[PDB]
Amino acid sequence: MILKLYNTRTKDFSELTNFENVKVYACGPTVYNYAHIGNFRTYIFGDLLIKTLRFLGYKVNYAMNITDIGHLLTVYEISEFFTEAFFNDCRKLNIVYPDKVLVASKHIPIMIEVVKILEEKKITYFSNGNVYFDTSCFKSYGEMAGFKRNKTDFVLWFTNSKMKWDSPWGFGYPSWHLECAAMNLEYFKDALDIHLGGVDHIGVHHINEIAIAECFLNKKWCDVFVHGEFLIMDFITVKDLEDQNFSPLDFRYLCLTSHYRNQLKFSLDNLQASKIARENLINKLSYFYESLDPVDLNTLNKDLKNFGFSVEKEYYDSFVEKISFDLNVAQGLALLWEIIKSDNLSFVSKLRLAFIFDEIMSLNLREEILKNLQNHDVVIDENMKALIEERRIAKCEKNFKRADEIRDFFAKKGFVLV
Ligand SMILES: Nc1ncnc2c1ncn2[C@@H]1O[C@H](COP(=O)(O)O)[C@@H](O)[C@H]1O
Ligand SMILES: [Zn+2]
Repeated sequence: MILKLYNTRTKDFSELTNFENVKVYACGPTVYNYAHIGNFRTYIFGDLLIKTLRFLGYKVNYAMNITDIGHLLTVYEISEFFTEAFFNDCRKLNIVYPDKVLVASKHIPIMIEVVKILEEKKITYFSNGNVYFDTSCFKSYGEMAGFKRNKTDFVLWFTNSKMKWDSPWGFGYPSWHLECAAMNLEYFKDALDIHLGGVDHIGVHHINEIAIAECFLNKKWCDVFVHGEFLIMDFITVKDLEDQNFSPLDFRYLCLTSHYRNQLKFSLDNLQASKIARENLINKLSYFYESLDPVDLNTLNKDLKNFGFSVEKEYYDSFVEKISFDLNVAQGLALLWEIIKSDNLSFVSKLRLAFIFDEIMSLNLREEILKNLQNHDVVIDENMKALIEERRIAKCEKNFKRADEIRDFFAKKGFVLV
């Protein structure tokens, strides 16, 4: 199945036919303070996307920059501290770690080498202490969106008389536009496939990257640009959300029930609905899982997408169809709830689909079911009294394999045997 996504460059869905090696760049955070949940809506978006490509069978190499420069103790200690915390918040929200993290301060050579090239193509100029890119040397500029020579000219390199680097234009630092563009060009070379960000990058930052890269390359760069819509509040960090007694994954759930091209109206009340819906999901799945016999239970340890019933495959394909049309994970979730409540599926089938959909949803369902069950009370009914005999016998016949298999059945339901 081919992923179809909404491409801002062309205002229609682009088809993604190249399964062998798709390259994805996402603008990363500023690292001068904790990121807020608005930033994480967008990172959950990148996550949903890479996870969907992978789920659909694409091999993805995904890169993210970290801007650790000087917004517009050691500056490095600070940005190092808020770098670890960002990725710590990421782990709390089950956001896949990029395959490559490109740190602006570690890639100044390529940035300088891209300016050198642009200057030799007569595209640049120096004014008021800065090297500017001259956008009129470039008829196409900004078609994706709609002391300077032109309003929309942009800085490439900042200089000053007194974090700083030497250059052919003097000591200075790059603009954020040149960091994103140059780093892509070094890491992915002439060949980005999908470039992500928030909608606010449409009208300045992304078109600026494009200008840099396509003038450098002297050709088409990066066919697909995908943008996520804003999270709107009446800004909040994850700590704030933990401190008000929410769980990170509650915000995750909330991000899941809304397509990436919609604005998300955030509130405590909608976060609360998400917390309850996520809580019921886990409780319902826990009842299903508690109720299993050894043969059904072993089946979920195994190859999940090896379906035992056509009706599972049906729901799997209905799922694929949904996510493959433009990252519609919200309809995926909707589908899981149809599945949970369904009377044409056994308990074991519902869990299989849960565990498969969770490869995208990333709610820790498996491990949330084990935690939920470890908190109910012990009730030894007959079917349990008998596995123990089966076990006490097997441990006497000295068939420790069977004994350990029984043991490992109780453990997966949260029981220990002493
Ligand atoms: N309220 C918001 N909702 C969704 N994404 C946002 C919001 N604010 C910032 N972003 C995105 O978060 C990423 C980094 O944000 P910043 O570090 O503030 O530049 C960018 O991709 C932004 O477009
Ligand atoms: Zn960027």
